[PDB]
Amino acid sequence: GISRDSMHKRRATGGKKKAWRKKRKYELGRQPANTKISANKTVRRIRVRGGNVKWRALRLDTGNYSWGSEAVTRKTRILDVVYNASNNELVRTQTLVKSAIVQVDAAPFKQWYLQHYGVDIKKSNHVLRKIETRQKDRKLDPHIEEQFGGGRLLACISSRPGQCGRADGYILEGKELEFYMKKLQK
Amino acid sequence: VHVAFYRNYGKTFKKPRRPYEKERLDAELKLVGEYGLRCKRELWRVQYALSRIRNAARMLLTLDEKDPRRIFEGEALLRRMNRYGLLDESQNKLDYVLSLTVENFLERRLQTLVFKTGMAKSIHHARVLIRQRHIRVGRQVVNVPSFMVRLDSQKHIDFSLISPFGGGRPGRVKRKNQKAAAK
Amino acid sequence: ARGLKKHLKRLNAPKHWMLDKLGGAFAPKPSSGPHKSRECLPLIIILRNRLKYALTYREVISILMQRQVMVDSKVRTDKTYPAGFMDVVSIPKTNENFRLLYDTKGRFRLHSVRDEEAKFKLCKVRSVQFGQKGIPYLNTYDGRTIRYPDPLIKANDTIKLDLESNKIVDFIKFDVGNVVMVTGGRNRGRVGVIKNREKHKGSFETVHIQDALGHEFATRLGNVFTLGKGTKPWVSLPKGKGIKLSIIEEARKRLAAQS
RNA sequence: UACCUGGUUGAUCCUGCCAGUAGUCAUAUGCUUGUCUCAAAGAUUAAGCCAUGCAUGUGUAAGUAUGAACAAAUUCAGACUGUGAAACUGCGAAUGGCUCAUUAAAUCAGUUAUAGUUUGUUUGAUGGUAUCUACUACUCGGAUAACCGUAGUAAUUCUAGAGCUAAUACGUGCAACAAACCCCGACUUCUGGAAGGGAUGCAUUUAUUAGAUAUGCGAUGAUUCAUGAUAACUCGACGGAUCGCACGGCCGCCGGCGACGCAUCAUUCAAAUUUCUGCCCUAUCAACUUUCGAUGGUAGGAUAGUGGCCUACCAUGGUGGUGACGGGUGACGGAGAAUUAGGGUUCGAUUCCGGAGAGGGAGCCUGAGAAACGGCUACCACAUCCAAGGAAGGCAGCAGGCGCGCAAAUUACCCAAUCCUGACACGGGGAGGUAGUGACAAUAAAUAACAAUACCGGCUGGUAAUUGGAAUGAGUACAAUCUAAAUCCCUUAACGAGGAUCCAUUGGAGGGCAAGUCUGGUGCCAGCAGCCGCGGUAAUUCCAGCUCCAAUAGCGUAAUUUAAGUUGUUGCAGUUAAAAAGCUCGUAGUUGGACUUUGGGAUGUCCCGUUACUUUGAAGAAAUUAGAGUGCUCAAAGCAAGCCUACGCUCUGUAUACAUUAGCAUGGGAUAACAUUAUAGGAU
RNA sequence: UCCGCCGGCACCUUAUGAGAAAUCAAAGUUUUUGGGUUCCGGGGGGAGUAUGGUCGCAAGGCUGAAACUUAAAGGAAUUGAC
RNA sequence: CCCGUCGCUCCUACCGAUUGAAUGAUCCGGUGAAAUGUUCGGAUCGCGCGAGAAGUCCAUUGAACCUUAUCAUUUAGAGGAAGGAGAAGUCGUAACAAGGUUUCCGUAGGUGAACCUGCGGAAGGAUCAUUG
RNA sequence: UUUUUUUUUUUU
RNA sequence: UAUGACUCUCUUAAGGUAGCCAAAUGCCUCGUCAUCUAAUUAGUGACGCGCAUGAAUGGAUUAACGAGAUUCCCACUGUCC
Ligand SMILES: [K+]
Ligand SMILES: [K+]
Ligand SMILES: [K+]
Ligand SMILES: [K+]
Ligand SMILES: [K+]
Ligand SMILES: [K+]
Ligand SMILES: [K+]
Ligand SMILES: [K+]
Ligand SMILES: [K+]
Ligand SMILES: [K+]
Ligand SMILES: [K+]
Ligand SMILES: [K+]
Ligand SMILES: [K+]
Ligand SMILES: [K+]
Ligand SMILES: [K+]
Ligand SMILES: [K+]
Ligand SMILES: [K+]
Ligand SMILES: [K+]
Ligand SMILES: [K+]
Ligand SMILES: [K+]
Ligand SMILES: [K+]
Ligand SMILES: [K+]
Ligand SMILES: [K+]
Ligand SMILES: [Mg+2]
Ligand SMILES: [Mg+2]
Ligand SMILES: [Mg+2]
Ligand SMILES: [Mg+2]
Ligand SMILES: [Mg+2]
Ligand SMILES: [Mg+2]
Ligand SMILES: [Mg+2]
Ligand SMILES: [Mg+2]
Ligand SMILES: [Mg+2]
Ligand SMILES: [Mg+2]
Ligand SMILES: [Mg+2]
Ligand SMILES: [Mg+2]
Ligand SMILES: [Mg+2]
Ligand SMILES: [Mg+2]
Ligand SMILES: [Mg+2]
Ligand SMILES: [Mg+2]
Ligand SMILES: [Mg+2]
Ligand SMILES: [Mg+2]
Ligand SMILES: [Mg+2]
Ligand SMILES: [Mg+2]
Ligand SMILES: [Mg+2]
Ligand SMILES: [Mg+2]
Ligand SMILES: [Mg+2]
Ligand SMILES: [Mg+2]
Ligand SMILES: [Mg+2]
Ligand SMILES: [Mg+2]
Ligand SMILES: [Mg+2]
Ligand SMILES: [Mg+2]
Ligand SMILES: [Mg+2]
Ligand SMILES: [Mg+2]
Ligand SMILES: [Mg+2]
Ligand SMILES: [Mg+2]
Ligand SMILES: [Mg+2]
Ligand SMILES: [Mg+2]
Ligand SMILES: [Mg+2]
Ligand SMILES: [Mg+2]
Repeated sequence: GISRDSMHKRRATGGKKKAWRKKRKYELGRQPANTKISANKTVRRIRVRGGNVKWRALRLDTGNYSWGSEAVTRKTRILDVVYNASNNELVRTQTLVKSAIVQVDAAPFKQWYLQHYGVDIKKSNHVLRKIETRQKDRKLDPHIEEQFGGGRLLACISSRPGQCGRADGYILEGKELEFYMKKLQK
Repeated sequence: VHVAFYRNYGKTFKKPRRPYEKERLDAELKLVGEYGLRCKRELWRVQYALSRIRNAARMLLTLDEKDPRRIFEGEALLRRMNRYGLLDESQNKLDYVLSLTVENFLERRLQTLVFKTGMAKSIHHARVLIRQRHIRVGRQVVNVPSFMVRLDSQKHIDFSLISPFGGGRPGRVKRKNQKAAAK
Repeated sequence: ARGLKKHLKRLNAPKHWMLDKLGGAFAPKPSSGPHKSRECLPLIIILRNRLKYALTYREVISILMQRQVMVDSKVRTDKTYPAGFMDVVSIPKTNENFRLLYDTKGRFRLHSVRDEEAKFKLCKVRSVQFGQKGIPYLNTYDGRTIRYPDPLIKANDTIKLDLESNKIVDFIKFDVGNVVMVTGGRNRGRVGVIKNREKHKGSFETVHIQDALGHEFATRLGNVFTLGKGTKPWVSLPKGKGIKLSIIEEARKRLAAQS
């Protein structure tokens, strides 16, 4: 099968290497997951060296995404893939790979913002006092505000769907968000 | 793997470099006849042993006197020679080892000692006795003429207790003759 | 090979076991345990070759299966159980207690010990680190793991372990002026007092040890075992007190005994 | 352990080789072969092909018994508690054994790293939130083997239905009960605290945060490392519905010693990859690698993990006369073997270590571990059976057979020793051992000894198929001993020697080189002769007889070392013996002048940039080699063993040395190598 | 014409040197073996041949084997014979 | 003492039509079993769901075969032409003396054969010598 | 300075 | 054995040298051998007392060229079955 050995390669001098042994099971490789976005979630179980377990995501719909500035992690939906540095065809195919740029639903983060800061982007006296105290340091990125206006947030996938079976990530912020917005505005 | 393969063995003699030296042949024949040896192989084996000992002594003498290796090995070699009677007490230096001849080793053979102490009328008679089991060193019967007798064991040489010359139970020839004469 | 090897050739067996060249085609392969294969003395060797209680492999197995041999106060029924340095081997039926200690020639010796000296042992600490939940612990070179150790204890130190309670009762810090015993290399089995330590960044540390007779020898840090605080070992040493005698004086002593 | 001799000439001195002499744990062959102890043995040509048999199975009190299996008990009651075949379940079969085909910085040796990963098992520690409104936990559910009965097929541990019944098999499920932390939070005497709710075991994934150290806070040379906290996430093979012994204290509740099982860390047994240096011949191989990965970068996929290992984009890099690339090897590498002044030369298939393979490739399941082949799948080459429809293959495992060749053994016995393995003190082991064949090789060692008589030479010696009695093992055999059982050895009743027929052989007799100008035959014939030469009718040389010489149970004959200072670095030659390019230039390479701190006073001590190299230390498998000790009867060997018979002792011994280059650490600063100097942009 | 120095083509004598000698004042300072450096020989033939490569218009040049065969070939010098 | 052509026997290699042949490894393109992943598919089995065989789609590893070419090791071949060895072959006399034309090197041409001749060169010459 | 070719194998 | 390096001779001055060949040149002849084919009076290579080859009545070779004569192979096809 797929092999990770260096026997088939050329020497650094450019010379050819002559085979002296067959392929070994301990240097094998396996086919890519090619995870995609679909409502029909599908994760396969792989038995790997030592009896350990790997998860191959063939199709994923939701992911655990983190807002770093507010330090809030929520499970949201992955809407689509917008940018992929490695290969452009992956954006067309909606492939889910690590470091890919995707759009995620902003509903959970909007709900958390409303519940925490009491702002939309009965109540008891202690609750309004807490919200007022939190309001002093309420600073929000205007770009993130515009993104919330549309209900979708740009995020980077920081996990490996083909290894862990989960498309988790973090919402773009600051200079990284500006860089990716500039690259996408074309 | 065969465990027997790990047992080691070695040669004990070498052939002469020049097969047909007349003087060498004469000297070897003289020694062989004097000491009742069956062939030149025994003399060559004794020469090989003497050469090994002399080479060891020479190698030790090359070293510095205060060398611990020289001291240890020279003491061991001198003790071995004193035990086997090659060197006397006065000969307490490694230099006297180099002055050892094949005759010195041949004189320590059980055959030569048996002939010398008077248990045999001749060297050949002694050889026949030892190979016929009429001689014992201590309480052990020895039938190897090449047996090297140590100084301590030299005085214990005696006729075998189960032999006609050392005890009773005469030989089969004597018993047959007695039976024949009984009639 | 496609996996772990289960056989050990007699020639490949470690030299300090002192196995006959023609004894057989195999030697007892040490089992997994507290001590490494090359630095252990199997119970089969102890019972058959050394103590001669068992005349064969089968007799060794029969003796061990009766639960008559205890290692570190625990009954062991494994013939190839690796018993190494500082280990205590106790046979209650014969009322016999031994400690495994390297002799001046670098070979394991079953040094007879008293009932009071058989209730503890010495271990060398490898490292101290935090486990799960932040619980501190240290591991010794004999495969032991102790939780909540004394904060002063650190790597390369020695700990006195009471076996009955399985607890640390004292410890010796690795420092100059402590009597130590060499557990590896050509100087294995020698006993002396540390003179100095040379530390090289990203390289093995060197330790200089002076023998009771003034002889000096250097070794690596991993080959040094501390036996006590100052110059008095915490345990009784075997015959010779870890003093290596030159071949010349050994021969002199042998001749004197002969005469 | 520093060695030469014959051969060119009428004769001489040389160069130079041929021949001889000795060695091989070196193969084969010829002849001969009485005893004891050791011991290689289808590698060389064919990693060529294989009939037949065996080489991997496995049971403890402690997973599962209703055999319609045996045995003892029960006269009345009994779920079972004695053996247990069979079968399910679990484990193992990835070890061992065989071989050297492929492979030339590759394997491999020494020396590094994983802060770049996996690791059944053993050893030491560590396991706290599941149902939350269903609601068995005094214990959940559905099958299946063995068993039985309907069979199909020529046929296979080929195969379909039907009837039962178990689990430490499968699938579920309460999972003894808490505290603490965080978030939301009605309500509220409101900078507060507050009911209630959510989250909260361990594991995975992603983020935030702490993890200091010129009144608490771990480790390394070095890590946002170990570890803690928070927010969430996962449709989590985790968090015991298991088994054996016993039988007890409170008032049904508690209670011991174990077996097996799941999860985390550490440890052990290991693997994988990896740093530096190191390999034979060849230039009649000088450029090679880069479409289609070559060198590197960015981002991903895959992997147990690093890495062009692979994908997309980007850049043009990477190696090379300090020999790349290509080719040859009758090339697996090393530990080592042969020979030894020193330096060296040759060999290394083979029992130890590492690698690779199971007719040639490729793919893969199971499993902790395999790209496994006494596992499977496909192609290719061979190839067995068939009822012609199908079905089964892998001896470079132990024997054995064909073939091949100069060239290599029994289709035996056993787990008694060493050790391995399984559920396991017990089974199994063609691993391993015993025995058979065995002049590979090695050790010891018979074939005669002594007197009388007769001859000889000076009481002293030699000869005699003359005489005389003594001794003994080769053989033979009770017996014992040995042995897993046998056999052999050792011991030993009764036999066993005069031409002691119990009969020693292999090569030679001109020189090298020890030994006949003997006798007969042949007559440049036949033949001998390693070389020089013998034989032409008086042959020390051929064919024979006698005699003699060398070795001796061995000797002769047909790659490699020495001799060889005839491969020369130590250490050869080049005028005429073979030899210096017709001449000059010249890059790589090699080499390269002198010069920089000496001395006294005293007493190791006080006074006026990078390397080579050398000293010392650590570490550097065994076996082999050297070597200490030791009466296996001696010896090659072996690691034994010794006193005295003490119901024991010697803590019995089972040392020590050697080990190129390369790597690490340390003292020295002579001799050398590279870099630098002054446009001061210099030091302070 | 005479006396000197440096460089050069050579010559004569001599051995305390070397060499198998012939001879050599460099063919010396070499078993008392080592100043630096290039080329090149390994008994005599086959053979400077075959093959490959390369240069040349050609003639041929450069590089350059093996199979096989053989006990001598060869150098200096001595005596005789011619 | 000695050279070569020519004559006979034997041995070893060399050249060679045959767009020669065989084997092994790489190169170009093509076909391509089996397995794995993916899509579809749903015989059938349990409680509208869960599991799921045959089969099918596209990809990955990729045996095996065909085409092209290059290396490496072997090997057949009508015939041609070299070298060597072998007691008493033929024709001359080329080399050894000034060998009877001194010998030899390079080059070119020509003769049965050794060899002859032309140009330049060497003494290894048969001259170390004419201040005559 | 006209011309002058040849001498079977081994051995002494 | 065969031939004839060598010597001498006749017609008629010489006596086919270097080369080449069953040739667009050979009767015998569809010559002999090898190769190509299942099979070849064809083709190619080789041999040569060659009826009757041969040197500017020019001999031998030759890249490139040819609506020139010949043989074979691949592709192609109603030439043919
Ligand atoms: K062998
Ligand atoms: K089973
Ligand atoms: K297994
Ligand atoms: K290595
Ligand atoms: K700290
Ligand atoms: K190597
Ligand atoms: K990787
Ligand atoms: K990369
Ligand atoms: K290899
Ligand atoms: K397993
Ligand atoms: K076999
Ligand atoms: K056994
Ligand atoms: K001779
Ligand atoms: K006659
Ligand atoms: K005669
Ligand atoms: K002779
Ligand atoms: K001439
Ligand atoms: K001449
Ligand atoms: K002529
Ligand atoms: K003759
Ligand atoms: K005419
Ligand atoms: K012309
Ligand atoms: K035309
Ligand atoms: Mg193995
Ligand atoms: Mg020598
Ligand atoms: Mg002569
Ligand atoms: Mg081979
Ligand atoms: Mg390397
Ligand atoms: Mg583990
Ligand atoms: Mg961390
Ligand atoms: Mg990467
Ligand atoms: Mg090979
Ligand atoms: Mg080998
Ligand atoms: Mg073998
Ligand atoms: Mg091996
Ligand atoms: Mg394999
Ligand atoms: Mg085979
Ligand atoms: Mg196969
Ligand atoms: Mg396989
Ligand atoms: Mg196998
Ligand atoms: Mg097999
Ligand atoms: Mg043989
Ligand atoms: Mg022998
Ligand atoms: Mg006899
Ligand atoms: Mg003689
Ligand atoms: Mg005669
Ligand atoms: Mg004769
Ligand atoms: Mg020479
Ligand atoms: Mg000459
Ligand atoms: Mg010459
Ligand atoms: Mg010249
Ligand atoms: Mg040149
Ligand atoms: Mg030559
Ligand atoms: Mg002439
Ligand atoms: Mg002339
Ligand atoms: Mg003339
Ligand atoms: Mg004539
Ligand atoms: Mg003609
Ligand atoms: Mg023409």
